Amino acid sequence: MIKLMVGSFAEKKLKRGVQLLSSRDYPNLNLDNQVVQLYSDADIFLGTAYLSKQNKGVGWLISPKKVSLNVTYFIKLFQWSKDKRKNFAHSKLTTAYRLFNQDGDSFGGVTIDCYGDFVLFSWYNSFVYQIRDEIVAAFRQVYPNFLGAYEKIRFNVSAHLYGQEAPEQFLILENGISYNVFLNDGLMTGIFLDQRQVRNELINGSAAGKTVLNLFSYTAAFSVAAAMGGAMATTSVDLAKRSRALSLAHFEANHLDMANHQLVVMDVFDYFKYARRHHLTYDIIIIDPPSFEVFSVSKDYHKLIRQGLEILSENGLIIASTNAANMTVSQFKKQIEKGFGKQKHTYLDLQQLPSDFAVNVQDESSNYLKVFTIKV
Repeated sequence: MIKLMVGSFAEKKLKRGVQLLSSRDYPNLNLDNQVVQLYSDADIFLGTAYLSKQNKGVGWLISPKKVSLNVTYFIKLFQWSKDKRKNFAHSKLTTAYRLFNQDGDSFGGVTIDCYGDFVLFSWYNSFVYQIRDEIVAAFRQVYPNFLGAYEKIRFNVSAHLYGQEAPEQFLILENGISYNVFLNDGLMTGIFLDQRQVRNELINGSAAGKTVLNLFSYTAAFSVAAAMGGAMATTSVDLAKRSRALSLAHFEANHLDMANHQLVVMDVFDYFKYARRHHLTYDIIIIDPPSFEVFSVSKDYHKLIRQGLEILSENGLIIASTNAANMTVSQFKKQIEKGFGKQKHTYLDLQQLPSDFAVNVQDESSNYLKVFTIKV
């Protein structure tokens, strides 16, 4: 079809294994939504790719060879992604995890999650969306035993896709504890599976006997995890009224008494001021602003750290999390340092995407989750 000659920079990245086609490296592109063949300036074949706008990307490399995107091509892709996850589908301690993660599984633009007996497809660009029938057909052959499927449009945003319908809300298990989720209500599902290992640490006792403040709680999944790990008390703060019922659902599923678990609906900065006013301090403060115009991580994260430190107990901990794909680990660390000023602190750990949210090893920028555990 269209033979796209690429620049020197675009070339080295392609040869290095970078699948994402950055807008910055394809400045004057007049093409879109179609399969193309990439060539160097020396007229050498670099691979098969598809174009479609996706945030800062203009497309994805499909393969370094000449191939066509038919149903068989996707069957092969899903067979490989499935084989790498045998241990997940095996263990019943976690029944919700990611089955396919864009370039981490060699096909950017598509993610697929499993939530118990149902699956959730997510389309990140119009191109994959237009060819989704073959993609789904291929998936159903490789994973024939799911009861039903739903889809999210990430570019109506949610819809039932195939098979049986799922209860509007149901429970899944993660790290052996229950969480309430929903598959056909907006873009989100009630939980962010990529933070599973952070919740595991909390359930394990990282906050045992400690008081916890969870900012931008969403559905308070971190709070329930901490509660199951023996936290003395937890306060979950979210700007959305919806957070109440959705948070209660997790606590109820785990039969937890909530005498020492508070759910607050308030702007996070307004809560910082309220806390200062009422002398409220916490041993552990979790900060995880939505990456969904929502809070600017790249610019204002230092404010969350600064104000959080003002209400943090002596020898306390801060768990600074972000799913901002546009921020590097170093850029994030710089925002945290900015908030700390000259107050002494130690970085205890950095956790990023878990194995199911497969990352392209040749492209570390795909590892969007960054969680820093810091002691003061």
